[PDB]
Amino acid sequence: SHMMKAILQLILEKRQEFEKLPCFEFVRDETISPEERLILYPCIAAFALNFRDLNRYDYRDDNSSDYYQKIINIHTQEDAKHWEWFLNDLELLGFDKTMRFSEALRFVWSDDLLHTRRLCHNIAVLSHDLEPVMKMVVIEAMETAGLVIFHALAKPGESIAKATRRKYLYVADSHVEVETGHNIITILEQTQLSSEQEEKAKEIVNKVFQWSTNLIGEFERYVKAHRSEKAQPTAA
Amino acid sequence: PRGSHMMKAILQLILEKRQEFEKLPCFEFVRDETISPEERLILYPCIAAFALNFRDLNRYDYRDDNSSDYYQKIINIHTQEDAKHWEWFLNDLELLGFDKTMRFSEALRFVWSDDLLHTRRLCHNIAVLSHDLEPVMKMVVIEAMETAGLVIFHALAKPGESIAKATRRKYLYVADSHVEVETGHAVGTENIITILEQTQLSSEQEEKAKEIVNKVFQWSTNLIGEFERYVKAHRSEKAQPTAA
Ligand SMILES: N[C@@H](Cc1c[nH]c2c(Br)cc(Br)cc12)C(=O)O
Ligand SMILES: N[C@@H](Cc1c[nH]c2c(Br)cc(Br)cc12)C(=O)O
Ligand SMILES: [Fe+3]
Ligand SMILES: [Fe+3]
Ligand SMILES: [Fe+3]
Ligand SMILES: [Fe+3]
Ligand SMILES: [Fe+3]
Repeated sequence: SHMMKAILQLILEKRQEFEKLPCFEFVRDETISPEERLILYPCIAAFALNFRDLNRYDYRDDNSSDYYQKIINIHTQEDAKHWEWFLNDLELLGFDKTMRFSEALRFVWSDDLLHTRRLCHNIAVLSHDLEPVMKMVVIEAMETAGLVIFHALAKPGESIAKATRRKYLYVADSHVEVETGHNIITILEQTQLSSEQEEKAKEIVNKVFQWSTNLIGEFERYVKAHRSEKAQPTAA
Repeated sequence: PRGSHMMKAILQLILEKRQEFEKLPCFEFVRDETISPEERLILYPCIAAFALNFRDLNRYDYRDDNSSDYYQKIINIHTQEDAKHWEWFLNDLELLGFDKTMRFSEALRFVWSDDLLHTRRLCHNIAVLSHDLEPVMKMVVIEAMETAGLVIFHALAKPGESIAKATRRKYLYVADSHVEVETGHAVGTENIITILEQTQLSSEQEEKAKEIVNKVFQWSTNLIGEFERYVKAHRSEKAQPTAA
């Protein structure tokens, strides 16, 4: 059992199962119009800005002298910028519609977006008392699940971007390329964990992908319940 | 000291923090009847970053319907009442003229504004603090949170009831009825403070209880500071209630 080969293999095993979820088969289906495949886009509003705060305030610790924490801090500086990309594509896709303040509040805190809204909350609770090397396991599992989601979402996104000649930033290949280079993974490959640390790392990987699966399930149920609320992008 | 005396100190510490919390300048502003009540409730939209997070805190973080600990069952009952008040907030939001029409992204940018950081993360910090606590320690979190909340809504009810009387409208969040519900407890349930009064704490429990009380009131103080800075930065965005 060399080093953290078992933990990294567990992440790869969870990733292959996560990739086969029915919501991703729907998003990758080029026989369906990309505007209908991005019906789930407004659901990300309950996550994208919570993810910003997760990287700003929960992962990050600008006062610590730990070298592993400083590498985490640099990693969070990049991920904390992507919320503006979400709001950019929100307007481009025609989902930045006008509404009452309370209607926006009821949408974000809707019971149908519970798992989406509480994903970053659960991650922060899990990672509050972890040592920096254990925080990296949380981040690495989170980055792996996110790359799966945006590798699929970029397919209808780039189709709309090309057809409308607009520059998309969130559901786009440029977002995927930044996430692909997400070094934390090099430290994990060279880190030896104790028996207690390895058991905790397995729990981390299981919880992250279980919570991510719950979020994807909410995305699929939203598409079924809002099958007519397709994206409405404009051409340039 | 004695286990009953170590707990007595914690409950006295909550009262000591409450007396200091009551003297914050934001509360002197809200209680000043020489200032228009519409201007004293300028801070009301700031509560949008808290009220619905507080609902989820009571729904999912405090509550645990699978445990057989009777203290946990009393916590669950207590959270069922507090988890209903978010609808009162949205009720008064519309009455005060703060439920304005806007872009979806503009509502998102408001809730996650950096000027509402401490307001938005208060329930988050409470949930992180209360995740691994035993039920009796969770009651200390709840009791401190309820004490700080009562201070805030005792003050907010003064301009709220003035507007309710002048406009003949039924307010539910910034109203005396909200304060009375928080002061009273559910029928047939045992008071949380009474259970705490009869609880003997260990030396380790007293150390955690002091940290809990200090953190809850410090985070509440940070939220109030954001409310005061918001009023100064948005002095013209007064409430606009309508009459009957
Ligand atoms: N690239 C994502 C980060 C991310 C990381 N993990 C994610 C999961 Br699981 C679901 C969703 Br929706 C997003 C993510 C972002 O910038 O918001
Ligand atoms: N009675 C409040 C609960 C509450 C409890 N503690 C609070 C603090 Br500290 C700040 C604010 Br704003 C609200 C609260 C409510 O129903 O939302
Ligand atoms: Fe990203
Ligand atoms: Fe990333
Ligand atoms: Fe309340
Ligand atoms: Fe209460
Ligand atoms: Fe109470």
